[PDB]
Amino acid sequence: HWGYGKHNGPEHWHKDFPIAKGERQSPVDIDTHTAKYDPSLKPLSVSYDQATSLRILNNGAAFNVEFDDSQDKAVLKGGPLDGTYRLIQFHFHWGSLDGQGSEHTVDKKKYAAELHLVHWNTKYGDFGKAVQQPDGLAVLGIFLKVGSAKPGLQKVVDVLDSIKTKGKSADFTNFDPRGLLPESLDYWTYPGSLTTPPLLECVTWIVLKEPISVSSEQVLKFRKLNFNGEGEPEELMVDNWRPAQPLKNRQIKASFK
Ligand SMILES: [Zn+2]
Repeated sequence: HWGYGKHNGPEHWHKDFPIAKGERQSPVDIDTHTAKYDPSLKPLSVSYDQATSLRILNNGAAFNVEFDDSQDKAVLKGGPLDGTYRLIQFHFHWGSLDGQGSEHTVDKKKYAAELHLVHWNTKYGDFGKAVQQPDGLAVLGIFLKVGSAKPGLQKVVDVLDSIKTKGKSADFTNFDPRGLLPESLDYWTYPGSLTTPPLLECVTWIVLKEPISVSSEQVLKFRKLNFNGEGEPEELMVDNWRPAQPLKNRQIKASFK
């Protein structure tokens, strides 16, 4: 099955998922000089005050913090979006070393990690129907650099020991994702895809310009997770990022000058 090893990594995914070579694949390099300011773009509206986290799961590709999405509790609206998108989960991608780990890049710069807050368009009723639509998902991407600790991340870091291996989960209630946001909500946006199989071309990407800072110790703990299941040879969950894909016939728009 697909993964991030030498034998099953991103360069192999097209054999099972031919859309991997499609016209609107993610992630991409964000060339800052070519992204054009679009004065028609609105401020992003991030409404997470009533977010209800439930569980954290190691799915063998990353860890997901899952939310109750049975009602409009934590929603993303505005920005480039038409309509209301409900938060279902967040997860990260990260590297074996601080100099790599992000999926998007900025003028070819790789950050240490990248947070994806995944939201689905409520007009399609459920996540499964949403991923079949070109405007079905909105993913808020936030870069992580290593420096000062991010206090609002520590609760996530501290539970990781309990979900070391694929298939493990732990209760994870009352987590406030507002603690993972940077100060500014300035962003780039473009149409793209899921960055893991099935690689569906159903995502409006919104990537924040301002990275958050996390400490070396925080990200070191990410790197102690495992891709493997319990009792299997240990494969550290590191370098779980898909590299940048061709931009093709797309324009990246900036919300800021
Ligand atoms: Zn992701």
